[PDB]
Amino acid sequence: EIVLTQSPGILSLSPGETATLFCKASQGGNAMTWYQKRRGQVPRLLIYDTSRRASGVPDRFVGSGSGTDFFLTINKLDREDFAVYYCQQFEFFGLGSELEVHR
Amino acid sequence: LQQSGADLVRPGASVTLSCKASGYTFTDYEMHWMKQTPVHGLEWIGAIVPETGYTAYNQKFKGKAILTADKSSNTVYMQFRSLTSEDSAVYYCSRLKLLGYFDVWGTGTTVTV
Amino acid sequence: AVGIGAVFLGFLGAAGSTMGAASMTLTVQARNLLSGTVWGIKQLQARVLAVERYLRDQQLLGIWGCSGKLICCTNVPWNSSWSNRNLSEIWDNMTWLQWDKEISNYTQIIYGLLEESQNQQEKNEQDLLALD
Amino acid sequence: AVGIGAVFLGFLGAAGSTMGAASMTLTVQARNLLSGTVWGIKQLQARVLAVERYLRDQQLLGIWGCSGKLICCTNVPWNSSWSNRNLSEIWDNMTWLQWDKEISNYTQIIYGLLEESQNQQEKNEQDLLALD
Amino acid sequence: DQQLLGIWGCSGKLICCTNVPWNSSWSNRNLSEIWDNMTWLQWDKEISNYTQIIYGLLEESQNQQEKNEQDLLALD
Amino acid sequence: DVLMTQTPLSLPVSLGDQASISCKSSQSIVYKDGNSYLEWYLQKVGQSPKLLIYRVSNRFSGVPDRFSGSGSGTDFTLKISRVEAEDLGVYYCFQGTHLPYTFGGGTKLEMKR
Amino acid sequence: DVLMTQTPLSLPVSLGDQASISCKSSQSIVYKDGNSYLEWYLQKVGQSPKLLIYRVSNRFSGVPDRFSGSGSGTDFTLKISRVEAEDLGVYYCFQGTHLPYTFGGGTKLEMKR
Amino acid sequence: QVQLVQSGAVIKTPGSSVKISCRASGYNFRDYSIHWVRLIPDKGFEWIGWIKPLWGAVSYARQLQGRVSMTRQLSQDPDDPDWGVAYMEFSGLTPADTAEYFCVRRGSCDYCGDFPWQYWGQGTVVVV
Amino acid sequence: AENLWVTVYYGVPVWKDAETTLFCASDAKAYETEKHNVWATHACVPTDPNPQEIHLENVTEEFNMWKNNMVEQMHTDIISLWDQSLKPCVKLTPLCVTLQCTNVTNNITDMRGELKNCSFNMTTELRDKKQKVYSLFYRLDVVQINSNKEYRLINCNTSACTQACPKVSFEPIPIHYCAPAGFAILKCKDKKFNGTGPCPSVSTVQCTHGIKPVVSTQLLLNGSLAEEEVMIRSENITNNAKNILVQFNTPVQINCTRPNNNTRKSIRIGPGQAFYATGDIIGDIRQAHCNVSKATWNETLGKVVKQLRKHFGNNTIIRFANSSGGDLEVTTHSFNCGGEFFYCNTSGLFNSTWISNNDSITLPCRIKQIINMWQRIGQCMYAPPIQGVIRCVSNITGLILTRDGGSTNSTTETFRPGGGDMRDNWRSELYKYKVVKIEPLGVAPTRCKRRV
Ligand SMILES: *[C@@H]1O[C@H](CO)[C@@H](O[C@@H]2O[C@H](CO)[C@@H](O[C@@H]3O[C@H](CO[C@H]4O[C@H](CO)[C@@H](O)[C@H](O[C@H]5O[C@H](CO)[C@@H](O)[C@H](O)[C@@H]5O[C@H]5O[C@H](CO)[C@@H](O)[C@H](O)[C@@H]5O)[C@@H]4O)[C@@H](O)[C@H](O[C@H]4O[C@H](CO)[C@@H](O)[C@H](O)[C@@H]4O[C@H]4O[C@H](CO)[C@@H](O)[C@H](O)[C@@H]4O)[C@@H]3O)[C@H](O)[C@H]2NC(C)=O)[C@H](O)[C@H]1NC(C)=O
Ligand SMILES: *[C@@H]1O[C@H](CO)[C@@H](O[C@@H]2O[C@H](CO)[C@@H](O[C@@H]3O[C@H](CO[C@H]4O[C@H](CO)[C@@H](O)[C@H](O)[C@@H]4O)[C@@H](O)[C@H](O[C@H]4O[C@H](CO)[C@@H](O)[C@H](O)[C@@H]4O[C@H]4O[C@H](CO)[C@@H](O)[C@H](O)[C@@H]4O)[C@@H]3O)[C@H](O)[C@H]2NC(C)=O)[C@H](O)[C@H]1NC(C)=O
Ligand SMILES: *[C@@H]1O[C@H](CO)[C@@H](O[C@@H]2O[C@H](CO)[C@@H](O[C@@H]3O[C@H](CO[C@H]4O[C@H](CO)[C@@H](O)[C@H](O)[C@@H]4O)[C@@H](O)[C@H](O[C@H]4O[C@H](CO)[C@@H](O)[C@H](O)[C@@H]4O)[C@@H]3O)[C@H](O)[C@H]2NC(C)=O)[C@H](O)[C@H]1NC(C)=O
Ligand SMILES: *[C@@H]1O[C@H](CO)[C@@H](O[C@@H]2O[C@H](CO)[C@@H](O[C@@H]3O[C@H](CO)[C@@H](O)[C@H](O[C@H]4O[C@H](CO)[C@@H](O)[C@H](O)[C@@H]4O)[C@@H]3O)[C@H](O)[C@H]2NC(C)=O)[C@H](O)[C@H]1NC(C)=O
Ligand SMILES: *[C@@H]1O[C@H](CO)[C@@H](O[C@@H]2O[C@H](CO)[C@@H](O[C@@H]3O[C@H](CO)[C@@H](O)[C@H](O)[C@@H]3O)[C@H](O)[C@H]2NC(C)=O)[C@H](O)[C@H]1NC(C)=O
Ligand SMILES: *[C@@H]1O[C@H](CO)[C@@H](O[C@@H]2O[C@H](CO)[C@@H](O[C@@H]3O[C@H](CO)[C@@H](O)[C@H](O)[C@@H]3O)[C@H](O)[C@H]2NC(C)=O)[C@H](O)[C@H]1NC(C)=O
Ligand SMILES: *[C@@H]1O[C@H](CO)[C@@H](O[C@@H]2O[C@H](CO)[C@@H](O[C@@H]3O[C@H](CO)[C@@H](O)[C@H](O)[C@@H]3O)[C@H](O)[C@H]2NC(C)=O)[C@H](O)[C@H]1NC(C)=O
Ligand SMILES: *[C@@H]1O[C@H](CO)[C@@H](O[C@@H]2O[C@H](CO)[C@@H](O[C@@H]3O[C@H](CO)[C@@H](O)[C@H](O)[C@@H]3O)[C@H](O)[C@H]2NC(C)=O)[C@H](O)[C@H]1NC(C)=O
Ligand SMILES: *[C@@H]1O[C@H](CO)[C@@H](O[C@@H]2O[C@H](CO)[C@@H](O[C@@H]3O[C@H](CO)[C@@H](O)[C@H](O)[C@@H]3O)[C@H](O)[C@H]2NC(C)=O)[C@H](O)[C@H]1NC(C)=O
Ligand SMILES: *[C@@H]1O[C@H](CO)[C@@H](O[C@@H]2O[C@H](CO)[C@@H](O[C@@H]3O[C@H](CO)[C@@H](O)[C@H](O)[C@@H]3O)[C@H](O)[C@H]2NC(C)=O)[C@H](O)[C@H]1NC(C)=O
Ligand SMILES: *[C@@H]1O[C@H](CO)[C@@H](O[C@@H]2O[C@H](CO)[C@@H](O)[C@H](O)[C@H]2NC(C)=O)[C@H](O)[C@H]1NC(C)=O
Ligand SMILES: *[C@@H]1O[C@H](CO)[C@@H](O[C@@H]2O[C@H](CO)[C@@H](O)[C@H](O)[C@H]2NC(C)=O)[C@H](O)[C@H]1NC(C)=O
Ligand SMILES: *[C@@H]1O[C@H](CO)[C@@H](O[C@@H]2O[C@H](CO)[C@@H](O)[C@H](O)[C@H]2NC(C)=O)[C@H](O)[C@H]1NC(C)=O
Ligand SMILES: *[C@@H]1O[C@H](CO)[C@@H](O)[C@H](O)[C@H]1NC(C)=O
Ligand SMILES: *[C@@H]1O[C@H](CO)[C@@H](O)[C@H](O)[C@H]1NC(C)=O
Ligand SMILES: *[C@@H]1O[C@H](CO)[C@@H](O)[C@H](O)[C@H]1NC(C)=O
Repeated sequence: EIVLTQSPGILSLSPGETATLFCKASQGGNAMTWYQKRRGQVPRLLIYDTSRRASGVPDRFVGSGSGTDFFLTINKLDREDFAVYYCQQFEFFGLGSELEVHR
Repeated sequence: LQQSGADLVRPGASVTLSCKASGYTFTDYEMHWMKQTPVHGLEWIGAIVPETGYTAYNQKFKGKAILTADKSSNTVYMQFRSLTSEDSAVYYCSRLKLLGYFDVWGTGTTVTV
Repeated sequence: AVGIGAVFLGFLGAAGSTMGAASMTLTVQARNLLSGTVWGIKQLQARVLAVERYLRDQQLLGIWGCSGKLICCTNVPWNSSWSNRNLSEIWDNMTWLQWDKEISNYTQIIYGLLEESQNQQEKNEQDLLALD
Repeated sequence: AVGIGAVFLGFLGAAGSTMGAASMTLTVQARNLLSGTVWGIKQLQARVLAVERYLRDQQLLGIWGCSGKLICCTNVPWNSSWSNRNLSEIWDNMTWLQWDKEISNYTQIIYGLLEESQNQQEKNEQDLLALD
Repeated sequence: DQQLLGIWGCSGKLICCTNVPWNSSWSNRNLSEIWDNMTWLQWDKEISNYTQIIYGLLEESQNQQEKNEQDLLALD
Repeated sequence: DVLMTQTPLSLPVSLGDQASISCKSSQSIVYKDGNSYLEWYLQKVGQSPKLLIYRVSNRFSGVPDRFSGSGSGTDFTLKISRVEAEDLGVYYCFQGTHLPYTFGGGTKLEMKR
Repeated sequence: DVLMTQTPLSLPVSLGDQASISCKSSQSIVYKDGNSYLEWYLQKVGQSPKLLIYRVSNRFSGVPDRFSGSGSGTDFTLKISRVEAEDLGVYYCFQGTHLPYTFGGGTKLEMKR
Repeated sequence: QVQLVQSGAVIKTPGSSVKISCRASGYNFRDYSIHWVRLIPDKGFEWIGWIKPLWGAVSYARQLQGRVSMTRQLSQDPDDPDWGVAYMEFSGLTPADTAEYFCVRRGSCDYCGDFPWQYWGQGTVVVV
Repeated sequence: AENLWVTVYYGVPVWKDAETTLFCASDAKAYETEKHNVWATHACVPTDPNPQEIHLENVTEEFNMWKNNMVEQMHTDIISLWDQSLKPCVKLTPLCVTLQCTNVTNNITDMRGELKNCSFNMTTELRDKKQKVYSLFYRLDVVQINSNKEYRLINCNTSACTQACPKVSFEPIPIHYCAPAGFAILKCKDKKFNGTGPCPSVSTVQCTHGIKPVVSTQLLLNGSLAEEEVMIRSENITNNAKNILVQFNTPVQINCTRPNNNTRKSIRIGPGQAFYATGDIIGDIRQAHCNVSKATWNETLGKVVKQLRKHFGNNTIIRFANSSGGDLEVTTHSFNCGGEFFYCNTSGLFNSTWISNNDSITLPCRIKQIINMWQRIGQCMYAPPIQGVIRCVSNITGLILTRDGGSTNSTTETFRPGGGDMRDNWRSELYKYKVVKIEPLGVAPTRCKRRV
């Protein structure tokens, strides 16, 4: 099977800064899909095929990476963008990176 | 119809074997090459059109077999690369006409590896 | 046996051979480019598309200096930043598929230069015969 | 801004300009002349009508002395009763629309004279190369 | 027919001249009787076997003429 | 690739009987000419291989009329009218249209005792 | 004719706020290039008018980065990030595709007291 | 647009079987696959199975075989050829299956694969 | 001569990728048995009797069968032509009527239906009169709408359906694809060609090989087989939604039949319209089946298990299961046989397990008379019954598989049959081809001038 390790588990930031979340796989040579899930709502597609944004997604969500290292960078954070982020490759999902307010 | 002789070849050695054409002109006739294996029988290797200067090969033998020809002296050279012990066969020069049959044939230059 | 030379006089046989050897058998690609109730409409539309493509290429070749010539010569010089490779390697080593993907950015510039060259050649010819 | 010169290199932009200035941008009308289940039949019929018209004009131009030339020169002289106007006013003043409606009666005479000229030029060329 | 005429030496010419000679076994008749007596229908059925040979010779002639012209302008 | 097989592989046939060997073509062998370019090969041992007949019907000059061949595009065969001692050797079927040129296996006609 | 209007007509904006003026196009402004040829003009009083930015995105050299423009073919607008005293003047919207070239009305940014 | 309406929340007993109806509307339902996925609280996501509604060829996860069945219902009237219904019947319920069940559809792009999930369902809450 | 003057060249061999329509070319041998017997005996050009491929040399073209456009044109053309071969036939609107059905005369055991003897009113040549008439329908074509019972046909709820004229045969004839002018068709020839990537030995050709169009779901029949060894093909093997095509080396043989000796009976629905009904079952009631050789099938599964262990690791437990479920003709094995559509249960082949180190299998078959292939809105057809016992023999060229897996790292890899899209059956025969567009006007430097 495919095991996806997703880190950092909890990322505490303030708005305006840049977030970086990296997903490690077991096999290489495939794509990576990045989902946004706010609290108490429906999940949302952000990134498919490791670098392409979904429809209705602003350009501040950038994703890249290759092989095993898969990077998701969110520069210029918003008050709304604080949520949970998942990496899904095929049917094997990640566990979740929570994005928290720092004070 | 003039050829080379038999050889004693190490594995991993590049050897060029010639049969030079005499009498008949290079602008008319086109050579080929052959293998006489005791298991696969006869196999085709390649060809030369010496006017144009480049033809194709059998797809097993590309890379190893390179065919050059000197049209002035009319000397037709093979070249093999990284030979194995499997190439103990008899190699036949041959001559073709356009939409034509095999006119002449060589005796054979065995490569005993 | 048919013979391997019948490959080179065949259609598109020189596609892997060098650029200096495809010019002899260059007319076969020129010749086999043209000749070759809903199904009737599909086949009719494909055939008129093929002859429109051939006629577009003949018109684009005729407004240069060679209306009915397979090989041609012009009067515009090569900017060295186009391909910066000497004569012997682009006529004895390379194939046309590799050559097409090395000058693929610069082609419209070349066509504009050829159009300017034929235009100034026509006005110079008119000025030369005007005095007689 | 695009620029007003892009009018003249545009399609049919020189239609109001003078006859001495339309000859430079004369190739755009030549180029945009060709390329550009009942609806399929209508569009197919219109497209083959356009290419038949282009091929008729190329054949009528090829039986004269200029098969692939936009500008040409011939060997028949102008009868003075055709237009009786000197050179400077028909190449710096007039437009082509006005010129077409001043010689509209005499055009078939001109085409017959050109056909006779090319016929006698062909037989003179055959007589010149016959002696060698 | 225009493409087959253009790959010879006459792209836009009704009358033409070439550079290949007549093998005498083709028609073996002199000039005056094949330009003052015969009709074209009779001429077409007297050389109907030899036509592809003529077209191949014309193609070879134009090919060697093109390479000779390229060799002539190459030295300048 | 258009490799062929040879049915049978060895026929010891007495001096004066009819021998018939077939070669079966995977793909059809038809050129723009229309004639199926297949050749029939004989090779006496320790020599250069000869040519038995041409396409199906024409015959190599310098060969007697004890050989005949038949076929209809897909599967081909021979008929030898009379057997000699020179008819000992290895036979092959050869293709001439598609690249690489394929061969048959090779048959060895023998004696009966 | 493809005349335009300018909404609003005069905005006294304090030194350090965002000003935004729109011009609305009757016909679409699209060239064969694809880029909408519209220019933004500023004219300080008693001078020659400058150029603020190019098409929507490119910028005239010799102009600071306190100017930005947006639009999607039909209706266009600006955003000025910070206000100076030189930003006093008359602004225009200009077209570059169809003849005759049309203009906007002209806006005069003023001071607040 | 593309809409994926589900059925409401449901309360079931251990040992029972639940049926969830994912109604899809806005595209040609006879073309694109439907997937089913479930959010277990404090355990993550888990895939369930896919269904191709042209015929109804389905596949399921390995650790859910013998427990889950999926069917579909096409639309047969030519005046509304677009809408369609997917059905998931999940049997053998335990208290471990207290979760939130989603139906999803593929990305609509010709470059995207099969598992990038653009459109989502509203969310069926299942409490055992 | 440091200056180089640019020269144009018209007729240079160089191509770029494009997509266009392709016209089909059926062989003229089918014209010898004329008069609309199979489709495209009139709507299709005859072939060149001299096909001539031209083997290129030192050339590399990237092939990709999954993003191919020619298979999509074939899937459109077969549907459009298949609809164009039903418009002259009789529409079966008036037969959609209330049926009164009973069991067929048989020692009924109380565990199977499978035949129904249905009497109903039907119009005649004249419009006024009517006639009581009986027929035999299968159980998959009647539905109990709610004494003897009272049924109706299943297509009556949505759409009346044209029956197929028995002058029109269903059997495939080989369809060639000749490229039009200006374009060309390449062909891979590499025996180890995976399906995606460079084929280093290509060959242009003016018209493709013989493609016989079969229609089958679980395992494709009469499909050009590979030469060196059994091969598998995919797009991403670690993806689940994509099928895993498999092409064999040795054709395993299948024999299928229908033992019931029918009797075709003509009923005149209307003037000029005749309806063909199953009249009587003389002989005996015996269920339709299929047979394959058990030894060759075990050997052929041994070959495909030997091939599948490369992509998954040498220590795995490959096992085969039956279909997961769904509609009828994606779980069962669908095909046609003499003009009558079978549906054959294939659980008897797909149960095994495979660890790292004479007889014949029977399998039952069910028959529908109405069919709805390609799943349109309101078009089915009524395949008429055929006189007498029929049987047909076919080589099995390959099969279509499907992997599954959610989680929990087990060493097994269960494979199940697929089906679904009809295009996969075409992607096993257009894999080696690609269409290209000639761009014959290239430009290059050499030393020359033009003389003024
Ligand atoms: C995978 O590929 C395989 C290989 O092709 C497929 O198997 C084939 O399936 C076909 C079904 O579509 C099937 O065709 C049917 O065959 C029936 C059997 O009769 C034929 O065979 C016998 C014995 O083989 C033969 O003797 C007959 O005629 C021969 O002689 C005549 C001379 O007059 C020839 O004209 C004829 O072509 C044939 O020639 C034989 O000899 C020559 C040498 O001289 C050889 O060169 C030939 O190759 C051949 O061996 C029969 O031809 C037959 O009953 C069927 O015909 C009925 O149906 C068709 C419609 O499909 C219709 O056009 C016919 O006219 C006829 O209908 C009429 O009769 C019916 C009964 O009375 C009646 O109900 C109708 O209303 C009509 O009145 C049809 O021809 C074919 O046999 C098999 N192949 C084999 C080897 O068995 C397989 O199907 C493929 N897989 C899939 C999934 O499709
Ligand atoms: C599907 O379902 C339909 C009904 O929905 C069914 O059709 C009916 O089949 C039965 C047979 O199972 C038919 O009943 C027989 O009909 C024949 C023919 O009738 C003609 O002759 C009578 C003579 O008076 C005329 O009046 C009439 O108008 C017809 O012209 C009769 O001959 C049969 O009688 C024999 O069987 C009786 C059974 O009890 C005997 O008692 C009687 O003595 C007769 O036997 C004699 O004749 C036999 C035949 O020669 C012979 O074998 C005996 O030894 C003896 O000499 C019987 O009435 C009925 O008519 C059919 N109905 C219709 C409308 O056609 C299908 O058969 C059924 N199919 C399947 C596959 O299930
Ligand atoms: C059908 O068959 C074709 C082959 O004809 C397959 O296509 C290729 O398959 C190979 C392996 O099967 C793939 O190769 C892998 O590529 C990785 C990416 O590196 C390449 O690309 C970069 C640029 O992106 C180049 O700079 C680089 O030099 C490579 O060219 C490699 O990282 C992989 O390395 C593997 O081996 C090393 C050591 O051997 C290990 O350390 C690695 O972890 C890894 O295992 C490998 O070389 C190649 O990408 C495929 N190409 C394409 C176009 O698909 C198909 O996959 C196959 N398809 C099916 C369905 O069967
Ligand atoms: C026509 O079809 C009928 C269908 O009912 C058929 O009747 C059955 O025939 C069989 C065999 O002739 C009878 O015998 C059965 O089969 C074996 C014989 O050893 C036994 O094991 C069976 O016992 C089981 O079934 C019994 C009844 O269900 C149970 O009581 C018992 O405990 C076992 O479970 C059984 O004896 C069978 O009895 C009849 N059925 C009836 C209802 O009589 C008939 O033979 C067919 N005739 C023709 C001519 O085809
Ligand atoms: C024809 O002209 C275009 C325009 O310049 C050429 O495209 C350029 O190609 C180079 C590669 O040789 C690109 O560089 C690459 O950029 C990416 C960007 O992230 C970088 O990651 C790579 O490492 C590499 O440096 C360049 O960006 C690209 N230009 C543009 C504007 O995108 C093209 O190569 C020319 N054709 C030929 C045959 O040379
Ligand atoms: C091309 O040639 C024709 C043929 O001559 C020219 O037509 C002629 O045009 C003149 C006008 O310039 C006509 O004269 C007019 O006649 C009417 C008759 O009632 C009279 O009322 C007017 O006052 C005027 O005099 C003349 O009749 C006419 N010829 C014929 C036969 O009808 C034509 O003008 C020429 N084209 C050009 C551009 O000159
Ligand atoms: C073009 O070339 C062909 C090929 O040679 C010519 O055909 C040949 O024509 C002659 C007639 O002039 C044939 O001779 C006749 O043969 C029959 C055979 O029985 C005989 O009975 C007659 O008495 C006469 O001798 C000759 O056979 C024929 N060649 C072949 C191979 O059939 C053709 O005539 C040439 N065209 C012209 C216009 O000359
Ligand atoms: C794949 O194989 C499995 C078993 O190996 C098949 O499952 C079997 O499905 C049938 C019905 O589809 C079950 O039959 C039973 O019939 C009686 C009488 O109608 C009814 O009372 C039962 O409720 C049940 O329906 C059978 O028990 C079942 N077997 C098992 C072990 O669950 C499956 O159908 C096969 N797939 C295909 C496509 O054939
Ligand atoms: C799939 O293949 C397996 C074989 O691995 C099939 O299992 C076989 O099932 C039959 C009965 O369904 C067994 O026959 C009898 O089983 C009893 C036990 O109840 C036994 O005591 C008898 O002596 C008799 O053999 C058969 O033994 C069994 N195979 C093995 C190796 O044990 C299975 O039925 C197949 N699936 C389908 C749907 O056919
Ligand atoms: C399915 O594929 C098999 C290949 O395993 C085909 O079997 C072979 O087919 C060829 C030609 O179709 C048969 O050759 C025949 O040889 C006899 C010898 O006298 C000759 O009379 C025939 O004209 C033909 O050349 C070959 O015998 C046959 N092999 C076997 C074992 O039967 C098979 O035809 C394919 N189709 C079907 C429907 O099975
Ligand atoms: C026709 O076949 C059906 C199906 O077998 C019969 O209907 C029932 O069959 C079950 C056995 O599965 C019996 O237990 C019932 O008693 C049958 N119902 C009745 C009303 O008999 C049916 O009997 C058969 N015959 C007819 C004339 O319909
Ligand atoms: C068309 O008729 C069929 C046959 O009755 C209907 O299918 C049945 O529908 C009922 C209730 O919707 C289900 O309980 C049955 O299981 C269905 N049977 C089958 C075989 O599908 C169908 O609903 C009808 N459709 C329309 C649009 O009227
Ligand atoms: C499928 O049917 C064919 C034809 O009946 C079978 O082929 C014959 O099989 C018998 C033995 O059953 C042999 O004696 C014949 O020599 C075979 N003839 C041919 C031409 O092959 C075939 O065996 C059947 N296949 C299976 C798996 O039963
Ligand atoms: C110039 O041409 C010669 C062959 O004539 C070649 O050896 C050399 O590499 C070329 N120079 C360059 C810079 O390519
Ligand atoms: C002749 O040409 C001159 C200009 O070169 C012009 O002024 C004059 O009017 C012309 N004569 C006539 C009769 O038109
Ligand atoms: C040669 O030409 C003359 C006429 O110039 C003619 O009389 C004579 O017959 C010709 N000779 C032959 C052999 O035809």
